[PDB]
Amino acid sequence: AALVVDNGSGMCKAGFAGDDAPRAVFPSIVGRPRHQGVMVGMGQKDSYVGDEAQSKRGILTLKYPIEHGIVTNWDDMEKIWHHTFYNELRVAPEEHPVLLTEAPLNPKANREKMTQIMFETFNTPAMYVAIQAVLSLYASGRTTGIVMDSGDGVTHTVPIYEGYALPHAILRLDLAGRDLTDYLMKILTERGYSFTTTAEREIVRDIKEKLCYVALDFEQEMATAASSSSLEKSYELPDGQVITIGNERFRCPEALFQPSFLGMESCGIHETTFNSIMKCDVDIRKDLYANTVLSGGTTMYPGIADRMQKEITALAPSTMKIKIIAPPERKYSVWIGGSILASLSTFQQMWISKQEYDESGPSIVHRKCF
Amino acid sequence: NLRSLETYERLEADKKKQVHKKRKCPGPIITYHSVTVPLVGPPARCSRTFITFSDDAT
Amino acid sequence: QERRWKVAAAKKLVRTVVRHHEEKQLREERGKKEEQSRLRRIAASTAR
Repeated sequence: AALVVDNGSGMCKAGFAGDDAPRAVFPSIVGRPRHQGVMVGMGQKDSYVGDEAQSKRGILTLKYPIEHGIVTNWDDMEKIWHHTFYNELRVAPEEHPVLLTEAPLNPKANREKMTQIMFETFNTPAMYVAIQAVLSLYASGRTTGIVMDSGDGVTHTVPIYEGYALPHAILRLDLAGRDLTDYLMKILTERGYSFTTTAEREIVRDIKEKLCYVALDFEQEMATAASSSSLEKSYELPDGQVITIGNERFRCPEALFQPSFLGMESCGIHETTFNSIMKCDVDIRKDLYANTVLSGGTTMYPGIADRMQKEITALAPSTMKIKIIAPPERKYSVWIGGSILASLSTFQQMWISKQEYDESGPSIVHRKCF
Repeated sequence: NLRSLETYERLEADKKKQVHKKRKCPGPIITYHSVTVPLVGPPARCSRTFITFSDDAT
Repeated sequence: QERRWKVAAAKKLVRTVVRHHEEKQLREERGKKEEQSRLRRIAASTAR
């Protein structure tokens, strides 16, 4: 079975093609000891990856090799791939093809480096690169539409026509779950709850993922929160202290629609999607409006689909049919799409073989992957 | 309820989309196509032929 | 006659060179568009 590896800015998902869910999901982080001298002598590993690094966050320095969807540390990315294959999947990469995902607008040099690493370091028999948004569209049984992908580090809107992403209309927004977590930390500090440590940052992330939601009408929700405490929810901290959260539940995710909350002059996700659709040909805009698929972990907020529908209906012409598609398992849409793609019998001829790499070099990836 | 009722009443749309498909089985295909096109400098018309190949190999 | 022939031959050769370079440039541009269309075709087949 071919291996599918989703290279996400916050979480890495890996599994076997044909499965309905990834087998391993762990943070894409590499940890190194803060004080080498004392701890090297006692046989301690030089670096920790994924869950092991997260569990030792009190003594390790954590670094992300992927920033805003772009690989910035190739050594750490190689270490993450090694950890995935030998610790998470426990398989020999030389015996199984590997399908890798890439962010939109991925530099050609990065694709060549990925191909070189996969063929020379892991001796993989075959490999394929697929666009995350394209896989997200594939996971929903659609081939023409626009995918709004918002992960941990970056948000992209990608219009796709018959499986082909339109590069001239792809828009990038440097706003995602991490910025929302920092904003929640700031507003909780403004309410009186101080979170300063990385452990407290992860507590704030858990609070965001468990209690935040998107309001249909921000002004009406603010008036309701100012007039009644019915929207306040309690969260029990690990030390037993119970904190009360009020309007922060919906003010934090509102930053996705109004980046001005963070001081950013960029357009919201709805305006970004509308602008991306407006950059496409008029004949395909009708298909794009009717096939807007939400993907990514940052799109898991309850009510986001209704708000997106309302905003697009208010922005799009009244004669256009608007339909927002929000799959329940949209956080795994990329991996599911990759598993579907790698499970097709016709796709077995699309794999880049080691012979083709040896004959054409790393540039074959640009003539085989789209 | 309409979607529920359509479990019985959606006789039209589903059958039309399942029967009048615009695609066929995988593999190489050569499409001969001939349509009426209007002449340029019923209206004046001429016939024109297009030949379409599924893949670059064929 | 030799002068007329040399002038005409020079014009012939230079216009052939100019057309040769025009053809090469247009062939490169058409190749780029062909590569784009090829990638689009592969995407369409996968979508099908």
